[PDB]
Amino acid sequence: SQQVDKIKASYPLFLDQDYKDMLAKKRDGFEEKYPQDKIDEVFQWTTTKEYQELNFQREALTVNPAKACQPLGAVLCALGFEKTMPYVHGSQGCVAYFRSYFNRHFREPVSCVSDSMTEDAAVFGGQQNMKDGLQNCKATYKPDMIAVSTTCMAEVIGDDLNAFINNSKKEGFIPDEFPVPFAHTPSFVGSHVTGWDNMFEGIARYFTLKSMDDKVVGSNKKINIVPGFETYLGNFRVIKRMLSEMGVGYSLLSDPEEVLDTPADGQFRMYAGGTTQEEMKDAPNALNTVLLQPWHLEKTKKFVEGTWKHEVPKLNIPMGLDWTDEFLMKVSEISGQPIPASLTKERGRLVDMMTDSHTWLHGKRFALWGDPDFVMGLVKFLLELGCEPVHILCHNGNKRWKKAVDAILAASPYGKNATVYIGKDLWHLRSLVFTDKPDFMIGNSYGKFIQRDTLHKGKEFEVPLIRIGFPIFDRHHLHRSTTLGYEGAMQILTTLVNSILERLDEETRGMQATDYNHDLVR
Amino acid sequence: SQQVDKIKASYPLFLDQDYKDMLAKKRDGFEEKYPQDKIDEVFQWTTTKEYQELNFQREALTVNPAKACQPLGAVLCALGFEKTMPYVHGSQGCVAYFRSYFNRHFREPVSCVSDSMTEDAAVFGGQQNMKDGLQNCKATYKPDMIAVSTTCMAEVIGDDLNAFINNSKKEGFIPDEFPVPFAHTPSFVGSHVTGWDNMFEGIARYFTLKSMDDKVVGSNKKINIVPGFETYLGNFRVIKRMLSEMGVGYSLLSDPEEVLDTPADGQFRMYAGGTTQEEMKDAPNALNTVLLQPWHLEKTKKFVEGTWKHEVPKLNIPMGLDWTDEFLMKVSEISGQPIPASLTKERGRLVDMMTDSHTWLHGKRFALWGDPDFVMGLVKFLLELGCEPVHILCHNGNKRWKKAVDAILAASPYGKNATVYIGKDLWHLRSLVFTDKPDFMIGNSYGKFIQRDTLHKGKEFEVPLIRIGFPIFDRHHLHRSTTLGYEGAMQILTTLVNSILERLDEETRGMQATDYNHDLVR
Amino acid sequence: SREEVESLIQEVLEVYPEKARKDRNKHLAVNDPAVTQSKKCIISNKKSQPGLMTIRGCAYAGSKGVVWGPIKDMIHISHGPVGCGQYSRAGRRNYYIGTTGVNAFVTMNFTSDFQEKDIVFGGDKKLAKLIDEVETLFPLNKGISVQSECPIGLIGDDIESVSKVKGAELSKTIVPVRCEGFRGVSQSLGHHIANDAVRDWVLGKRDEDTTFASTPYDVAIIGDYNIGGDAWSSRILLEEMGLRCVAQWSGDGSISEIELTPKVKLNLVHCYRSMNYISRHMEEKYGIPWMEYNFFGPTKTIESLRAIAAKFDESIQKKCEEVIAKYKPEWEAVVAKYRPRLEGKRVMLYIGGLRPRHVIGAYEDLGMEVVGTGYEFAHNDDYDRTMKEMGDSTLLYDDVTGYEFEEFVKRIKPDLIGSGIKEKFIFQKMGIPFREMHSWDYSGPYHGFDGFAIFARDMDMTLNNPCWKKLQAPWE
Amino acid sequence: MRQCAIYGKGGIGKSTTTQNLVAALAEMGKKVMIVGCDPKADSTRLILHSKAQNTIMEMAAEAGTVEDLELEDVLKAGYGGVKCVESGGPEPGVGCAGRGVITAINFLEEEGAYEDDLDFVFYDVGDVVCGGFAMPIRENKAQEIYIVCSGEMMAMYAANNISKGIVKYANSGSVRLGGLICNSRNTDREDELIIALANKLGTQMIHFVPRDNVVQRAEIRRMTVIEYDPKAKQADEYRALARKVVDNKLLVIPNPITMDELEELLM
Ligand SMILES: Nc1ncnc2c1ncn2[C@@H]1O[C@H](COP(=O)(O)OP(=O)(O)OP(=O)(O)O)[C@@H](O)[C@H]1O
Ligand code: CFM
Ligand code: CLF
Ligand code: SF4
Ligand SMILES: [Ca+2]
Ligand SMILES: [Ca+2]
Ligand SMILES: [Mg+2]
Repeated sequence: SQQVDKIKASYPLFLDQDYKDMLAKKRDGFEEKYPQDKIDEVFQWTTTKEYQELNFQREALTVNPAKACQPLGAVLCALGFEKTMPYVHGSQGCVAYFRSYFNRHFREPVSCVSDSMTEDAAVFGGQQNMKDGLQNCKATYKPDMIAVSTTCMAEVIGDDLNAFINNSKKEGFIPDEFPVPFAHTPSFVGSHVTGWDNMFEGIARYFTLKSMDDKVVGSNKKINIVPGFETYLGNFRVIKRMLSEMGVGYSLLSDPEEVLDTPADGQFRMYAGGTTQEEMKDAPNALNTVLLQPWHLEKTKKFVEGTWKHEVPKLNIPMGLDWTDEFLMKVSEISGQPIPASLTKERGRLVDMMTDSHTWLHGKRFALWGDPDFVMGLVKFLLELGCEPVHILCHNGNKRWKKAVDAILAASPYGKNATVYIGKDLWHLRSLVFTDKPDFMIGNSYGKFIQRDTLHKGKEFEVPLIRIGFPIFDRHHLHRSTTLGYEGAMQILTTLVNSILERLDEETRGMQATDYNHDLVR
Repeated sequence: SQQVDKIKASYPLFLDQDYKDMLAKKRDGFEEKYPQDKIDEVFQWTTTKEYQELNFQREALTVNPAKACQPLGAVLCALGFEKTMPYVHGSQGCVAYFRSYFNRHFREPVSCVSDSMTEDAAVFGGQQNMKDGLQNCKATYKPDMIAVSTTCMAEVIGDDLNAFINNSKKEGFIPDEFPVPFAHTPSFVGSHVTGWDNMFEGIARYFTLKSMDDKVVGSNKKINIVPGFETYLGNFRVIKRMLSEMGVGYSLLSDPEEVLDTPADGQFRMYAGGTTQEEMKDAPNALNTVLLQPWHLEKTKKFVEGTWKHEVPKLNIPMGLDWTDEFLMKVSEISGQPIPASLTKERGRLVDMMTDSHTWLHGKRFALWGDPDFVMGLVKFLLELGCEPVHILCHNGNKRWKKAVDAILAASPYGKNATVYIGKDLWHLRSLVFTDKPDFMIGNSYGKFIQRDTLHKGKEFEVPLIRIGFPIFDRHHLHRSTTLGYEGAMQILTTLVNSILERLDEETRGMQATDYNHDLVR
Repeated sequence: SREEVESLIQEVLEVYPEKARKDRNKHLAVNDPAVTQSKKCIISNKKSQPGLMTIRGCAYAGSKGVVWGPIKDMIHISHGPVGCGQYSRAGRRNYYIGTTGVNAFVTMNFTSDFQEKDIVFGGDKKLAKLIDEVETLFPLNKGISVQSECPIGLIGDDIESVSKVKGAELSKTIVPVRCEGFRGVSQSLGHHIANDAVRDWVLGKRDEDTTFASTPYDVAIIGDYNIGGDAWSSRILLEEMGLRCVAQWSGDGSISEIELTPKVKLNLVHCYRSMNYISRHMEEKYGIPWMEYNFFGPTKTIESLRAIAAKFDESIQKKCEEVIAKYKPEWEAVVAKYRPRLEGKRVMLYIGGLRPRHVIGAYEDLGMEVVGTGYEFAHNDDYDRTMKEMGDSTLLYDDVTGYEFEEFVKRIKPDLIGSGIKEKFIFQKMGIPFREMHSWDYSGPYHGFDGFAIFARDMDMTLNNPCWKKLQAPWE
Repeated sequence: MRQCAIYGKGGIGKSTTTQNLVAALAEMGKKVMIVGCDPKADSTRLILHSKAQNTIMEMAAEAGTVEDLELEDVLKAGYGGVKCVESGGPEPGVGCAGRGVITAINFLEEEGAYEDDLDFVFYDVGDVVCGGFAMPIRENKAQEIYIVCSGEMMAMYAANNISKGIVKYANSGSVRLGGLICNSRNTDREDELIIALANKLGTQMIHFVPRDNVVQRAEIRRMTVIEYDPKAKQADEYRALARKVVDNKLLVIPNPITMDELEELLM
């Protein structure tokens, strides 16, 4: 029942004895459910080392990924270029998912469209939807640019996007000069991060391949900045702020920041900010191109170094302390501008928080996961703070990557007790945290369940989940923080020391039991 | 016992059965402790409505304040003026506490000195120590200025700081031109916030009173900004950023920011940043002075309006959404500069987070406390978000204040279920969260115990503590965040929605019990 | 409000190049409370025009999304690449009871993770090893539904055969469900494909088994996915009316519960578009009458509470009334509290194939008048049930597109609007109160009596929340 | 470096006619490569000497992923320094061959199989069934297409049918039908009849290839006619086809004809 002035929702309502009764009668009645005994048993089982080997001997089934397909990573890339339209060649449900997904994370408008390829499409190929779709979309939402993407649907049938696009042009559906970059984005290959590469590079070329002859290396004396798949706006902003406060000329190729954060003031804005084509067009003239996350921008580098002839820096993702000074130092080597006293202070302010927080963080064993650049980044900074990165999982990582990381771990004494994991899904990490238990986990909302499962075993075995990465659906407005450079590192640190401090407060908040260690100050 | 590779500290160690045994023998053996029965009883008692009336009928004993003395608020004011020395006339242990305290919060160095007034001081007054002390300190730590304060000891014995200072000058201990402002700071009167007024105004005079004859109102066309007792550096920075990005001239009179955040890079800095005397000297030539927290800067206003002849604005602390547009609008009214499109965006971005997070925050009943401006601020913004500010306590508040807050509550319907409390200490609020239970508390680390006490009663009665204010000892680096204006409001909000979301995730993570409402996305 | 919608429509549809122009102009028409078919007034269930910002899903969203996913004691394998699965892990809020990972596997996501090679060489060979790896890593799994994606439909794999072999081998039911994205216009085919998929591998198994006792009251709730608990919020009333709730299709469902539907005396169907197909085979093959009901708000639930009653004996009927009397004071109380706030306030909706017509009654009771609706995958028979539930000038859309919807919203100027996540934000930026309808915006049950309570409260916290008045900055 | 894709109705003579054309082209001292874009995997069997070597897709299967393969593993030199690679594929009635063609081509290009060596690159394309088997003719793949045909009503329907599909990639791209290559099945008036179709098409009949059983002697012996019997009659013929291709400058946009005009020709 429900009483007016104290309305019980999802949680208190089914707890009421009246409802519990119901569910019991349903369960004992028509569910033919196993007895808790064996349920507890099978659980008790999965949480063991015996189950783990079984688990890992796995080769065809996958339970709970840490990855997504390429089309999703393409769409985010496109959102970055000013007034462009994420256009996905193929089915419409995907675009419906790609959208719904990016919504729950950023909690703002996600525009994207699709040629809706029906059954006939697979059979006859998809020429008219591409032809019309380019027209309809371009006519309805009035983009300045449309960047074509594709689902498995188009990949298998092997629709030539290129040809398909050009016919539509010649056939008279869209102004021949209308920018319409493309890339084949095989959802069944690589991952979402890969899409971003293919999608980006596609555009890097559309504006430069033909006009390569008249561009000089370092004509505008600026520094190109290639993001890659990045979902924390705080990071886009922070990287722009530093270069900017350095008096460094730069050009951020693919910048989501305005569009994924259009103010709620009464006017809806399908587009905002973004990288100008004229800007992407003029890219070659820069001094050099920088790739923030190079481990999923491997095809970009091939182009930039190859067609633009840029002497691309061997830099790591700007995370933690060291990698950041290295990032700035190199920018300093290139733009010509000094590392501002401003930035140097910031650095020292970060090292201050480290010396100041070092006690609590020292020795904390973690399990963590995410994209190849992120994890390689996070892990690093974890060694800097002096934590043991026990279990490091990266579902979309590769061999050359894994090795690179191991080595980063071979360097510090805090890392020699950690193992890397690639091509292994979440369900594997569920085991890792049971057989060799962490302190905490550092991942997305999906790690909410590995957390729960550890608690069912025992409060003493529960592994709290610190949410850094993507997605993050069970929390609000985290997408606005930063994980790159000094700024974003001030936060990572606080998030943990206070993540630890909180647990200690909970483990010790028992009256006349654990409260003696309830220090007022820590 | 302790095993080398798994050293158990304070909390795990005494949990060991070997230690539990010990404590039991101590207890049953020489403590002559009451039987848990009556202990549980007396507790059960205190947690009642019967005990509450008894509690509130209280009129001589005080249990766990929400204020500090004046000298502490003076010292912080001083830290603000460039190269000055918080100088406290009186006992030496006072400053030893003033320091230790400001450490635990900011967790950086806190320099302050004292004329160690020994017993003889009380008996013969305190002339030499003031004389010498001014010399020694000025000679050792080499200030540019020393702002004298006073512990209980000088107040009663009524040492005239003024005279005492001038003798030392004439008597030749310190350069007659050496800046040495002063202010009697009766710890037994008002509160710490009050000290900040007396201390500030003191200085506002030292550099103006005599020179009033040649200054013109609005000669430099700038806007004075008097912060008041503020301990979140993020707030000093954010207020400077806005005016600054408006192209508005200003002068932050009393600016701790650099000094309370000196980079650890190998060089210790007793001083940094701060407001220049030449700046404080020129103050009157501004267009107008703004007081960010009028409720403890009442003596400043009297001076500024009186001596400087400034038409001081009737603004409230810039907190939440409405009180910020009002702050900016008025600044726009004065400076001449318009509200930048930049700031307007920011605003809309905040309203976006509100519409986006409104569901979770709607209706959440809170209990809160802090300084008069803070609470008046926070409360306000809580109504904006649509939460019921049930119990509002302010230990150092007054009548004119209380009834200004009530009225702010009379306006919104979400405020018709809340009561104000002034001159009431924490131990009173321990009762209020028991008789009429919140959702959460919003205060300092001292509210860590009201939290614990609610849990001992029942997990379903526990009131989680959200730490906003001062002190904050059980956590690290929060001092860097912001609570003023849009920026600092983006945070307040996230900190609650996610404070709520977290609890819902804890209340609901019981497998096959409450985990059904464990939505992946919220 | 007469020939304006027409001046509205023909203006919104003005921008559409003639290929799409003729088409869309037929998906949105003015509602005459009187027609009983739309072959004359409006058209639904046709192909979507390219690059137009549709919200429509695919056949998969129908099979792994709405129908199968919801079976807690089974493990639904998202056969195909690694994107579909992950995107819908815990997307739908169909609640359930159990030990996830051990006994239940719904908030979980199993995928065959197709790689480059799997596509080239095709892969039932992988699907099989994968159907094994479950039986061994998840013993309490009580059957396996293999939801196909697009690749499988092109490559041409016999996921139908393997499921017979592995399963005939592992002595466990395995449903070779075909839900290829490239199939059908909307998600609709997914349902029809699911329904049938069920009468074939699951439903027809307990046929020569009579160790069960049909009571003149036994029934099953079909088409209540239990979003938020709506299935429990309704299974409570029926049972409190004396009927015996035996099954529940998709929503804390049991594979066995689905297998006992053939033995019941009546099939109660809330969601017509999803299980309408099956309910007919349910009645031809087995001969079990079914009916449509509506548990949104007082007047609807109250009403329905009696319709299901009359299909039985007077006995249950007097008992029914007792239930209605019981909640009468509670729901009356709600209205007295909230109708005052919602009165007059108009609302605009957009959903799938049920709520568009089924929530209006819940509104009537609160005094919010609905001035616009639409479906994304319903058919004429679904609109056949709408025209009546609506007013006269009312504008209706079917697979409405960004431009189409957004301009109506901009013009009709609603106080409150209800649609999905993809849309939740577009209007929350135009300062128009938005309340998710699909996921109930993560809010409590709306079906039944207890549900109505939360609903009447959820429209109030959003619609009248303080946020809205703070949109345009003072200086402007 | 030119890239020509050779098409046709299977079972008319794509592989021999190509492997013999490049054998000849090798003879002329050219740097040539043969990409085998066919599931059968016999596009190189005559230049390398065996049933077939390790193909891309088959090979990439062993390494788990194609990105794990190395050009070194699929690319093998053969006769006259001719490089060869196979696309690979599944077996009759399973998987997707049209994909392999894509996967294999993307791989070669991706791994820079093109960048530093060749004069000619020949894609031996199987059945033009779907999207994938058109891969050899997009931008940056092949610019010249040489459809192979005969004097059979169905051999031409195909020559016609194929070129039709080409206009799709020819209009939007730069790929062009260079000409038809006739392997006389020794049908009557087969000679000019083809020349007829090459005209109603808008191309030329590059050259006419005899029916000389020296091709089976070479085929069954695991080698090309040019290495088998250098002076044999059809050894030179295949040399002529090579010389004509090298010097060919005629590349047009096909003009399909209709069944009616088609059967008219024969009739
Ligand atoms: N010059 C020729 N005269 C007569 N028959 C020939 C000649 N050249 C090849 N053949 C015969 O053609 C048959 C197939 O030849 P080839 O290998 O060219 O096949 P194909 O159709 O191109 O292969 P695929 O279509 O499978 O790629 C063999 O039986 C072969 O003996
Ligand atoms: S949009 Fe129901 S025909 Fe289907 S997921 Fe929702 S209005 Fe669906 S009632 Fe239903 S439980 Fe749903 S809300 Fe028929 S199941 S394809 Mo999106
Ligand atoms: S209709 Fe292939 S991996 Fe899955 S989201 Fe696609 S790009 Fe990515 Fe429906 S069955 Fe699935 S969501 Fe067919 S493919 Fe879309
Ligand atoms: S016809 Fe082509 S794209 Fe289709 S399954 Fe066969 S090889 Fe693949
Ligand atoms: Ca938003
Ligand atoms: Ca510090
Ligand atoms: Mg061949």
